[PDB]
Amino acid sequence: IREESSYSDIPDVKNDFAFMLHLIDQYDPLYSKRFAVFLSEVSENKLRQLNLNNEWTLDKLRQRLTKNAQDKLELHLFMLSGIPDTVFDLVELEVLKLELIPDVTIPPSIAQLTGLKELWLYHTAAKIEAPALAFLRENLRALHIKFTDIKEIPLWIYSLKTLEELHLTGNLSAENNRYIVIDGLRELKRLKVLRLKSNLSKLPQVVTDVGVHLQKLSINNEGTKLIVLNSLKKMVNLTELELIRCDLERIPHSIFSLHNLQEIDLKDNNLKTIEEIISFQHLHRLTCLKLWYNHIAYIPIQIGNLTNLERLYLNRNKIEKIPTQLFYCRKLRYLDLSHNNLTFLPADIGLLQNLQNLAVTANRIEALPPELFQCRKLRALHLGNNVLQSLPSRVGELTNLTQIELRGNRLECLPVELGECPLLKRSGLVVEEDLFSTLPPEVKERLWRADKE
Amino acid sequence: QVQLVESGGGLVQAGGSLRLSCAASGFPVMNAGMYWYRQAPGKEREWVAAIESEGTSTYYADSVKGRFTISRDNAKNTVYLQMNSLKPEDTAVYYCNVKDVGDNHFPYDYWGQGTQVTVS
Amino acid sequence: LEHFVSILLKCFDSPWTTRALSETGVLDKKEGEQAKALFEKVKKFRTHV
Amino acid sequence: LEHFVSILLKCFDSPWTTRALSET
Amino acid sequence: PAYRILKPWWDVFTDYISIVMLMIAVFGGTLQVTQDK
Repeated sequence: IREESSYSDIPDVKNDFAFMLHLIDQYDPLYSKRFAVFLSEVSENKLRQLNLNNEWTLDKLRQRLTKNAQDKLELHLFMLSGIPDTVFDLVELEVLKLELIPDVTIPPSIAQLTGLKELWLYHTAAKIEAPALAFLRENLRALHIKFTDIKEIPLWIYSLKTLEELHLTGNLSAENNRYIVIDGLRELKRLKVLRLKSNLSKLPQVVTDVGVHLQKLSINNEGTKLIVLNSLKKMVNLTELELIRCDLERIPHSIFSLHNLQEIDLKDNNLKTIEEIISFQHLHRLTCLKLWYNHIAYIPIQIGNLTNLERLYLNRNKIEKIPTQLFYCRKLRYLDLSHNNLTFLPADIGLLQNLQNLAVTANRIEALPPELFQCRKLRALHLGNNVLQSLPSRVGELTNLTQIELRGNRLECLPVELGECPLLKRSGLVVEEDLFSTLPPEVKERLWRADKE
Repeated sequence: QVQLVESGGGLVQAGGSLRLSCAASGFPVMNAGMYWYRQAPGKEREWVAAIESEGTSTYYADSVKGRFTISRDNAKNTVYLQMNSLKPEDTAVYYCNVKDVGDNHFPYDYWGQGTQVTVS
Repeated sequence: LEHFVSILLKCFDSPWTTRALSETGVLDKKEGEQAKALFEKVKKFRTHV
Repeated sequence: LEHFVSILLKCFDSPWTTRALSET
Repeated sequence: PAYRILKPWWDVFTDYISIVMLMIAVFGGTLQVTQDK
């Protein structure tokens, strides 16, 4: 049978079971041949695949289709023995997520899918045939893979010439090499987003070279030390520079030359001083300077020099006071300084009529300036765990305000004027139930009437 | 078939120049990324030279910056690597490598046999 | 002997054996479940005998 | 005796006994 | 009734030889009982 059925994975039969097989063969080999198909792992795997296809019908997967963060159809396969053949009939699928699928082979039937753009290989080593690999080389945008060993990553990852986003969340640090595993990353000329997470010690030379055409570089070392040493000066078109948990301990000196940057995030880098805003003046297009989850004693005066700030983030820091020069920036919209040792906000905040979202959570803010409420373009204000004794009645003049939070405050009075707003619902204004009763009910009943839809 | 074969192996004392080469079978060299790696006894493979596909741009490791010269010759369908008075500490076994040629089958990366160059 | 004969006759009259030998177009769910149960039965018989 | 024999025969070739043994 | 699959040709031959030997045993026995003078 092994020389005829081409199934060499039929183990030899031991004593007390080879004897009866020999007797049956002495009767006729037909029974032995028909029985041997239940001793081969290949037939067992084929039966598993067929039962998976029959059990996971097209309708069940279609109903299981979900929408991801980017608002597109996504299918999640977790711990399945394989990919059902009915899955590759979902031409409307756009993202295919595979997690903990053993010995997965991507069949040529993936070409039947046309809207597929992202492939998620979570701890799955996928082996792909030529017709399917050509389709992936032509019709795959992003590739997310998680792994523990360098060898269990696909070897055809560098063959995806149309790839745009690459997400590595493994451990690329091999044995005494400068990340030779990804030395083929230079092949990808269409790469736009890189999402390395391997606890980098020295930034790979291949990544520094390939970043000359990279848009969003996001790195996470989980607090592992990373040294730059004039590595980003080669890039000229980088816009996002997330370096969350990279243990830089300081803002790198090579980030100044990246004038094209617009988003910078250095969360959990254990920074000490951010006086480098004076050197940051090169970046005229910077609008999303993020530095939260860090430890900075105070905000330097050089923030006011930059006037293009729109997304300012210093949350979960220990900053005792806000210098008045920071308020010079007239285009802040997503300013959030939460979980900070603040005592009060200067009245210069009221000159920022362009503010949309503000978070002053976990701040010892006794009161707010009436000049702050004079702006009319506010959208959301999160105020959690703040020592507030009263709320000014002038907030009722806010019409564009969509939502506010007063949870954790030591409040006992809510102005009646707060209920006069064109846009006001239960979801937007959530406060303590006892404090909710201090307003007259004739407006609450009308609000509840319109809360349906 | 697809395979790489290189030559030029020979023990050369410090003070001269050695001209390496390669030979690609089954695929054009212009539409492919060619790499040069080095191997040493008791040491893991280290990247040396890379020439990019679709634009022919050279890439060197920080250890070998500004000393080697790599070129692609489509007439012979080969890649030429030339050093400049290589040090005895650079004595190693050089490996050719091209990954993900236009043909996409199970072997995605192809390596040469390997040539040992000795400097003392 | 009777266990071996029962297993051999179950594997002999299994339609999945016919399909496997004819491999060289839809299958019933119950047939696949029975084939999986027969595979498990053969494994238990082999480890017992 | 006959009830025990019938019950034992049912339990021996029951379709769920194989599943229970495979789970172990 | 599926017991014949475990009986090879030699077992069937021995069964038939045993049947013939039993027949000659019965013949000799009835001869030695009825007429052994």
